[PDB]
Amino acid sequence: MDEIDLRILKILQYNAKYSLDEIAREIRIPKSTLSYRIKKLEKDGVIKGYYAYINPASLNLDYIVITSVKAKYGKNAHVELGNKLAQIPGVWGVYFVLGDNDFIVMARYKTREEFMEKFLERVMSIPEVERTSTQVVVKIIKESPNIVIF
Amino acid sequence: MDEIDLRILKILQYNAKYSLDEIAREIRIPKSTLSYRIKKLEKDGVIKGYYAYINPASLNLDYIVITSVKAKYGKNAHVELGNKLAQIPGVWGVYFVLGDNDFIVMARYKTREEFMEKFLERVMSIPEVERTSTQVVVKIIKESPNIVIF
Amino acid sequence: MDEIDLRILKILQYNAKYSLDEIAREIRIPKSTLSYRIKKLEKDGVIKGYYAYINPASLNLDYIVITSVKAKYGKNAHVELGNKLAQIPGVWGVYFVLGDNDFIVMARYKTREEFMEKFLERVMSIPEVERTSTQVVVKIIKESPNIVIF
Amino acid sequence: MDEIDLRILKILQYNAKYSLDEIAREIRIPKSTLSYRIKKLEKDGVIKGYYAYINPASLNLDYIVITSVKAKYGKNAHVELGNKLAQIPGVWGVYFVLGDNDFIVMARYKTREEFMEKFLERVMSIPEVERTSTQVVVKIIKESPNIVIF
Amino acid sequence: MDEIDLRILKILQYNAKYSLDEIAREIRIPKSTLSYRIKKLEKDGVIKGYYAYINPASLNLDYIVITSVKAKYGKNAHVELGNKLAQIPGVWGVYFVLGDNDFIVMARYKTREEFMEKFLERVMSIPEVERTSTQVVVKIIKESPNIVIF
Amino acid sequence: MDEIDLRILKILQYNAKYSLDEIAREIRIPKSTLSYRIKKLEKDGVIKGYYAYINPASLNLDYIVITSVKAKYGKNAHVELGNKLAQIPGVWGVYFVLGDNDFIVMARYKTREEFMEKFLERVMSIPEVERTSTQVVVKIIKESPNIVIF
Amino acid sequence: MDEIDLRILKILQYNAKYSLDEIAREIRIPKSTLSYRIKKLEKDGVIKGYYAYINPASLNLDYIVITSVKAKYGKNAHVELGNKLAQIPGVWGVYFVLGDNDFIVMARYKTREEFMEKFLERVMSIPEVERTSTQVVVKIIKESPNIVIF
Amino acid sequence: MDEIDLRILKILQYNAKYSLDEIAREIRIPKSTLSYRIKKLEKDGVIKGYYAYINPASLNLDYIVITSVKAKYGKNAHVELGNKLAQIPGVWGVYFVLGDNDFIVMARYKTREEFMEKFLERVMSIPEVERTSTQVVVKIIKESPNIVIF
Ligand SMILES: [Mg+2]
Ligand SMILES: [Mg+2]
Ligand SMILES: [Mg+2]
Ligand SMILES: [Mg+2]
Repeated sequence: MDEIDLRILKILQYNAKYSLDEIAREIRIPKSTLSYRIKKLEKDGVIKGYYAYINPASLNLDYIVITSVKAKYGKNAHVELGNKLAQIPGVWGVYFVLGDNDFIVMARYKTREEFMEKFLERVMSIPEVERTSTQVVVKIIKESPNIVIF
Repeated sequence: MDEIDLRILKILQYNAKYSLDEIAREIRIPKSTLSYRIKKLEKDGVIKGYYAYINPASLNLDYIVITSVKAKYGKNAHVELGNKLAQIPGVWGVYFVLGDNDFIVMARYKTREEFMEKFLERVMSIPEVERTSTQVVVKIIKESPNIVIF
Repeated sequence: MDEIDLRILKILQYNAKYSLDEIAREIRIPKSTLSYRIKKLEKDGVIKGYYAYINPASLNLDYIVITSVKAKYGKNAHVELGNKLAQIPGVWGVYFVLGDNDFIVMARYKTREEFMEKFLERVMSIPEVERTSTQVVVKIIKESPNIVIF
Repeated sequence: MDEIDLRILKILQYNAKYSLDEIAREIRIPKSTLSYRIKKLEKDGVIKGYYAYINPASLNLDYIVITSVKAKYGKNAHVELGNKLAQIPGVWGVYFVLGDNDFIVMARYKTREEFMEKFLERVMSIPEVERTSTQVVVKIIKESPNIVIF
Repeated sequence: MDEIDLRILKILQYNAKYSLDEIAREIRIPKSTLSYRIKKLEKDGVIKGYYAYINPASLNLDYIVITSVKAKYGKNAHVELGNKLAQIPGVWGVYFVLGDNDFIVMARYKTREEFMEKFLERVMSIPEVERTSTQVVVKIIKESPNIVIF
Repeated sequence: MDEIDLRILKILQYNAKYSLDEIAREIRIPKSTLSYRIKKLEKDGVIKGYYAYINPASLNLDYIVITSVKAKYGKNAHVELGNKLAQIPGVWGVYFVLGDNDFIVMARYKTREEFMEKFLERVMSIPEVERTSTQVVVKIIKESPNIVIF
Repeated sequence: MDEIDLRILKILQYNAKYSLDEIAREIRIPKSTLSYRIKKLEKDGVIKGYYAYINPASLNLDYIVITSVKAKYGKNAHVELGNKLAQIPGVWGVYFVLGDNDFIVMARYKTREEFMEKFLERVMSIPEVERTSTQVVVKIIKESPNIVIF
Repeated sequence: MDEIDLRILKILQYNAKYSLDEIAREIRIPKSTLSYRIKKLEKDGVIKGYYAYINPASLNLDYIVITSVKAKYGKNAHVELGNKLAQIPGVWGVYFVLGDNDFIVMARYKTREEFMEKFLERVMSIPEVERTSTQVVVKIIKESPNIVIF
């Protein structure tokens, strides 16, 4: 990658539905070259894909939660618990962090009941789980994971 | 929205670079109709945009952090602090949650130094801030916020 | 339900021993109609009953406690523990909450000994229980659960 | 009070709409005597009133919260904060407890927004307030404060 | 007991080696009467004994500790653990408290090693023990348990 | 001090109302010598006094509390707060400890009200105080501070 | 040891590569005497050795961590866990402390991965371990354990 | 640096008082070359110095402490507090960490009093300090910061 690729990516991360023309003109380079670089970035895995950004409100996902999960210590209980958490419906993010030395899970649901049935009830039955602490998101001030180039 | 829109969205949330043909054939409907519904979903704000999914590794974003921030109580200190947190470079997510009754901030940086200079040092100077607790993400088991329809 | 029912309920939640006359006159509607609406609200479950409000002081209930209870994780240990907590004498409220992700139990007793014997000693023997934290209420600034319409 | 009064109260705490006849017959005493004792209990403040028990679901009170509030130390800041908490719409219970040495507040709302606007936003502006921690009740296993005689 | 007994006790709690004469004269009552009341207080268990107040410094008890102990929940594990804690050499106080819902243990030793060997090492082996948290007293501002009448 | 003094002290710490005869005979030494050693221990401050051991139950001291107090940092705020805590009626023990790095206060009262009025309300007004956490002692398994020689 | 030895040690703790001449002249004593005292301090174990002070940056040790570890209670689980922690590569310090009543572990690694593989993953498998909390050192303001004489 | 330098450093980190001969023979290289490489490592700052390893016991440093310090947020209060902590006598280590987002301070003293006077009392007066939590090290299982190459 070079400065050029950065400028292309900075644009694609915001709006991928621009035209080579539009982008070529903005970056000041040959359209065929731009098209080449983009194809390259994809082949190399810099660009992994293109997604439709959907507003969760539209889907009535009003019950947003962030849950911390403490794994019971023991052989591979941490690796196992991670993947189990990742496959739960509504869960879009799973991270193992240092400090609390546990898992942080980001999930979304339409309602409390949906949350209870699909997430909570299920997590409280998993073996490797010691404790969980759920924080109800009452306000999303910002959520733009797509912006990786500031 | 109807069941049809859901099927379209379920696909677009995964891969937006499919062709009307490909999607029309998969959903079993007229291409002109599909094209219409998609245009409608956009006009109505269900679909807010299309982004390029970039792998952060490729950008050397290796210092991933999740920080909780306690706001000092007082007139609008909470609303103010939120927006200040959202404008910090590298910060892609800001949430106000219940339980801890504070803010959860998701950010990414290339290094610790970058993290310190851009995020930490800056946050520790903000007035409305009482305390912060940073959790270093040592492993991302999953991060697919784009998947809103399970 | 309509605005009218709300006005009736707002009154009944405060004092149920008023007379149809008194209420009819206050709401400005036919007594037979009022009587009808009240009967309807009961049949529909809006109004579940009428209780005598007894001052706990009069019964010497001076040991008021609020206890948080952490359930040991495992198949249905949460559902089971809930109901066991609800059947303990003196316990009038049981809630499962998010944040602490546990149970909050409201109870009343005449003395510490009564509290120990009936509540504490009993709770500390239950299997599904991991930890409990009891907060001694030293002052009730307000307790009017009956007021549901503000 | 005597054993007799207890039996009367035990009944009235459950259902106050019984008839003297029904109660007299159950307690095995003269109706005029029963009527006397009840009048006495009221005059003495044992029985403070009669309420209609309304199901909160019927009023769409789905956002149930239990909030702990730490008061900033200083002359009468505790007494003041208590009463301010008690006058907030939706708040039906306020207790000062030992252990956490703070306030526990019980409130009900139709939605998160209502909760934010009426409760949270308001509490975060009060001077005497140091910190608050809100626990979202996701399940009421029991709530019968009216039962004071077990 | 009466006001008179209180005055006698208030004195004895401070200095028990006064003479009936000295006390009689101070309380303004017959020496034989005083002697009677004191004998009575003893027979009734108000006064359980007379002790020599020894300065711990003199015995080189420089390692003062206050330890909180969480008992593992289960049948009588709490009652058992209490008595086991009370019989440990150097331990002079054991209390079960509400809030932390555990045991608070007061002990004294000449050195850290003595503390480790006699107290810590021993407590960490007891079955019913879940966790312990030891606070090293670096300063005794006051310790006059003998003063029960202020 | 020598082994002999230890044996004398071990006895006096339990029961100070023994007679030189009784003690002399038990320790196997001349009564005049014993009397000398005891006088010496007093003059040297090993033995600071003799107290009457009074059972707090007899005085209706049923509200036993152990309170942790965090001092606000600043010039001598710690030294000042200590002495203020020590002069509060009912407070018999004050310790500054490491770990929590605060004060532990032992107090006794007849009732909750007495506790509130005399202790709590007063402590919550002191300037140097940041936070307090009160633990209600529901059971004294042991309290024998007088035993310094095990 | 005497004042003289202290002056010698104060110097050697800073720079051990000085010459007897240089030190003799600074301390104002015969070189043969100095040489004698140093040999003595070594034979007596005051001076245990001489080390090369290596800058960790030079070795790319950028992932510095401080981890607290709670041992599960049980026969010798504490002694065992200590030694297991001490033998982990990268771990240079292990302490058992009072307050948290656990272990504090100081370690260094080149990267997060190295940290995970060598330290974290390994610690999370040890039996006697209950919980761990890792604090990522983002800045070493000072690290001079070699200075024992201030 | 190369593999050779590593072998030299691995040795010097353990014992710096070996002779070029001894080291040359062990590493299998010319003494003049070894001498060159060592001089180079010093000039480049890999090797910053040579210290005498002194046993703290010998100096009666029996009061070992590890203190966490929370800085009050505000312009440069963190940078300032760090350096103030580093200049306190007995303090050999100061680290700013993530998780607790504070400072960890390692210090040594002969006694509790020395600890109080030199460290604690002094730290509790510093402005930028919010809270401190001291952990008394009762056992050093290992302390070999000099070993940077495992
Ligand atoms: Mg996207
Ligand atoms: Mg009622
Ligand atoms: Mg005594
Ligand atoms: Mg060294």
